[PDB]
Amino acid sequence: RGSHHHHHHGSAVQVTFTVQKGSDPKKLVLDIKYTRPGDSLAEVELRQHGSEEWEPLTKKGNVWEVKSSKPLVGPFNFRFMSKGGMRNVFDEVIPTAFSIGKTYKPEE
Repeated sequence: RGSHHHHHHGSAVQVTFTVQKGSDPKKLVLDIKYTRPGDSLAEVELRQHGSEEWEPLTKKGNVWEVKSSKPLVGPFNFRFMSKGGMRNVFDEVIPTAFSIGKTYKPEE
């Protein structure tokens, strides 16, 4: 019959980034969806392109916001840490030109 080998695949995490009304040149607001089986997102950091200093995001309600003293340059990098203490890093998840109302997931 239809056997369930989904467990064979092992574990998987689904993360997506969506810009919300309010994005600015020195301030960026994006909604983040993190789904992990038995785990959950605990911390997220955002690093600007051409920059080597990851900046922490503030969890606002159900989204994350980051403010810089200069203009943001894409592609942007975002690192995720699961409450269980797991960490995941996504490079080039959002390009410099982002649109509002469109989702944006991290590429391989």
